[PDB]
Amino acid sequence: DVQPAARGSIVDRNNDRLAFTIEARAAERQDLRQYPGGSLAANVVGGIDWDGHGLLGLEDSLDAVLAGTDGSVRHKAVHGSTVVLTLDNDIQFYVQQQVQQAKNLSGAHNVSAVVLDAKTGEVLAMANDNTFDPSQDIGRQGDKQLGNPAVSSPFEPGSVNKIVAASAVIEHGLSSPDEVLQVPGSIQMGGVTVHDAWEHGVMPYTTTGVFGKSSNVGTLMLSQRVGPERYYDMLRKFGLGQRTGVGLPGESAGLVPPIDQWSGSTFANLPIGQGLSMTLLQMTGMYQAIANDGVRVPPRIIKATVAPDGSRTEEPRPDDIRVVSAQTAQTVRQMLRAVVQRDPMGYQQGTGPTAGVPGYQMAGKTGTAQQINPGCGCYFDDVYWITFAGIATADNPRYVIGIMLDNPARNSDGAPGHSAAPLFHNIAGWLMQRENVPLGPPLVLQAT
Ligand SMILES: *C(=O)[C@@H]([C@@H]1NC(C(=O)O)=C(S[C@@H]2CN[C@H](C(=O)N(C)C)C2)[C@@H]1C)[C@@H](C)O
Ligand SMILES: [Co+2]
Ligand SMILES: [Co+2]
Repeated sequence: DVQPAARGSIVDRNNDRLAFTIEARAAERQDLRQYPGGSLAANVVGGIDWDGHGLLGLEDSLDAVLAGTDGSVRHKAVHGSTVVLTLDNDIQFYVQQQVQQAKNLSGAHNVSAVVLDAKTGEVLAMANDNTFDPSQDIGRQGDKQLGNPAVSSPFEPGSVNKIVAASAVIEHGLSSPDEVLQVPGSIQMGGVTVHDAWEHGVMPYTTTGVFGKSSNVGTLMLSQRVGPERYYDMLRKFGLGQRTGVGLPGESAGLVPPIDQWSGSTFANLPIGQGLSMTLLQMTGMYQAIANDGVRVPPRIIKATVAPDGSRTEEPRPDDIRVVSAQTAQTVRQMLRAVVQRDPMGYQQGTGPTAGVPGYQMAGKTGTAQQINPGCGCYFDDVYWITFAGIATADNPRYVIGIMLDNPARNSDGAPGHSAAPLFHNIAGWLMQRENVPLGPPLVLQAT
C-alpha cells in the first residue's frame, strides 16, 4: 500500500557526490546512505539516523527537501530533491587535510578554515580538524568533532579585526596609506592603558605600517579620528553580530556590544579585536567585502536544488551590501600587502611574511587574542586564539581565506611561534598553482 520516496543526494558544485542512497535488503527492503568521501565535508553534510532521515548537518536541516514524501495507492510519491552545494570537493579535501595537520603540527586544541569565492561569497571550503565519519556509528565517535565550529563557535578575533579600522579611516578620508604618523609605545584611552606588543619610543610608522606591523597604539589613534559612532556603524556594515544566513544549522550570531552600552573602555578594545566575538565565517566574510571592491555578499553554501525530473533551480542570490567604496577597498587590499612583506633589515617587514607567496600580491592580516579564563571571569595571560585572514590576490581577488587556531604551542607548520600565516601560505599558494594563475616597489611601513 505504501510507495516510498527515494532520498535525494547531496553533491558539490560540480555534481561530485557527497551523500547518496542505494537500495538493499534486510522490514525487508532497506535503503543505505553512502558517504564515499568518508569524513569529507562531514561537518557540513552531517549523517543519517537509523530510519534513513537526517540525524545532523544538512541531512537533518534539509531533511524535508532530501526525503520527499511517500506516495500511496492514488497519491504519487514525491522523491527527494538533490541538493547542490557551493563546495568544491577538491578544494575542500586539500583544505580539510591541511587543517588536520596544522592541528597536529601546532599543538592547537582545534583548527578551522574557510575559503570563500571572492566575488560571490560562495563557500568553496569549510573545514575543521578531527571531523567525524558519517559512514560509521556516531555512538562510537565521542572523541570526534560532530558539528561545524566554523559557524557555531565564536571567538574574539584579535588584530584581524583591524580591517574595520583601516576601512573606516580610508573611507571617511581621515588618513591615507602613506601618511607618516607618530606612534608612542603606549597611550591612556578611555580610562585604560594600551601598549604595543613590543616596547618602543615614538615610531614614525606610516598608516600602512600601523596595520603591517599591527600597532595597537597606531590603530587606536586612527580610530580616534573615526569616532565611536562611525566605527560602530562600520562594524555593523561588515555584518558582525548578525547571522549571515549561510544555510547551515547551528549558526551563531557572535557578539558585538551595542554602542549605547559601551563602558569607558570599549572603544579601546573593539578596534584591536578584543571585547567582541565572531564566527570564522563572519571573519572571512569581512575580508570578502574588501576583496569584492567594498561590496559584501553574505556567504552561501547551497548553490541549487535539482527536482526528481532533473530540472534545476538556482538558490536566490543574497542582496549586496556596500560597505566601502571600490577605491577604498582597493586601497585596503594594497595596504594589507605590507603584512606579508619581507625585509631582512626588519624595518619594512610585516608580522606575517611567511604568509606571502612570491610572484603574487597576497594580502592578509595576523591575529592573536586572549581567551577568557573560565574560573576568574578574566583574561588568561597565555591562552590565545590565533587568526589569519587574507585575499588571493590584491590585484585580482579570487579567493578569501580565514583561519583560526585554538591556542597552539607552535606555528601551523610546526616551527617555534604561534602563527597561522604558514597555513594561509600553503592554501593560497596551492589555489594559485592549481589554476595556473600567472605571476611593484616595496611598501613603506616605517619612515625615518
Ligand atoms: C593583534 O592580534 C594584537 C597585536 N598584533 C599582533 C600581531 O598581529 O602579530 C600581535 S602579536 C605579535 C606577533 N608575535 C609576537 C609575540 O610576542 N608572540 C610570539 C606572542 C607579538 C600584537 C599582540 C593586539 C590584539 O594586541
Ligand atoms: Co487522497
Ligand atoms: Co611555500
